[PDB]
Amino acid sequence: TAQGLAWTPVGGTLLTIEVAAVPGSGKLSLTGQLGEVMKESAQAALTYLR
Amino acid sequence: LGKIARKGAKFWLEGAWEGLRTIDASDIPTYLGIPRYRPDKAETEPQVGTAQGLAWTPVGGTLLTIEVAAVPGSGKLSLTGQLGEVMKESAQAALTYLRAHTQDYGLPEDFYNKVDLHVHVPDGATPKDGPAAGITMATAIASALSRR
Amino acid sequence: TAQGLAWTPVGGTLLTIEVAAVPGSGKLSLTGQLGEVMKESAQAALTYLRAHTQDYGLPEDFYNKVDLHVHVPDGATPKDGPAAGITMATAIASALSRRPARMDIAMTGEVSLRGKVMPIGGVKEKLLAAHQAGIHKIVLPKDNEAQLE
Amino acid sequence: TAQGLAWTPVGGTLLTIEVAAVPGSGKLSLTGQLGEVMKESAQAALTYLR
Repeated sequence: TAQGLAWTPVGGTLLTIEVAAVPGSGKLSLTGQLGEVMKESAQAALTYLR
Repeated sequence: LGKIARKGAKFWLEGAWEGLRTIDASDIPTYLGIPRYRPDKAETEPQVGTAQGLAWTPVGGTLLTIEVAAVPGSGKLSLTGQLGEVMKESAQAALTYLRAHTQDYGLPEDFYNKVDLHVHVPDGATPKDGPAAGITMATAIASALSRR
Repeated sequence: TAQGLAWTPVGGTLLTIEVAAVPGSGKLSLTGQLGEVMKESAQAALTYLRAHTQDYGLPEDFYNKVDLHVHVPDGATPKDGPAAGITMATAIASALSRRPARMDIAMTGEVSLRGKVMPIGGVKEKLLAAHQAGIHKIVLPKDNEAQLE
Repeated sequence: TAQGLAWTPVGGTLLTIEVAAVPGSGKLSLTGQLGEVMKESAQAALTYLR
């Protein structure tokens, strides 16, 4: 985990990042039912990692 | 307690055979109707499929038969019954650890795809905020997927 | 068809609970618009039905190819209480075989999602609610041991 | 047009309309002032589309 800071529409908080090292087939999902900008920010991260 | 008292009054009004009669267990269907439901399930028994969790419904702090079923299917989590998602994502958090611990607890190498999970929660919403018994269903999921 | 049973304030009779085993998308349908008594319990019964489908000749892709228009009459619950589970269980067991279920059997009960049949109440009105309407055969849950005591 | 005949309590009539043909989605809607048993029969008639 890192402690992600962001402006939720109810104010400020730390959206700390729980994250799983699940074996599988290489799929990426996300939760919170958030905007897709979250997903492609994750792909940007994952792109630098790869 | 009213019906108990009144049945005592009826059997006493036919004649006072004693100054003190004793009301005791299983002598209640002698005095009232059928045991209207089964008594407390503090014993139950090891059973494969689902769990029940500690919470507070707004009309009471009580358990909910959160059904989960280790059905062999296409691999999903079937919260059937329009259920609270906190059960959903807590269940993937559980099943996530289980996927990380599949070599630990006799689970198959793949079960996220090999079997579904037929989930049913008695309340459409959540009785208490947060998956107040997340580890309970986690345990049940592990037990059920372990075919135990 | 499994003629389920209800205790109604309009006459003691049987719920002609018909369930559709028709090829299609593979699903279950809302029929009496009830849900919390019939759809969830039918789903739970269907879970144990998904245990050992080929005991009964059931094509395993029924939820993949057979749509279920599963109809408890009186719309919603007539007894106001789950008393009619094993009913829809044996109904879909007969229907999904696409074979004639029997007749003159009006029945009761509540199955679980774990091959368990739970204990039920409201049974006196059901044992009554058969003899009002020309029936002398019901099915009862086993856990209700005190029900015939 | 179909002779869906329904006997009125007062007098007697042959219930029928002139019909369009404008298909597309399951919302044939009428403020027919229906009864409650006919209300639940209509709620059944919802899935009677299936």
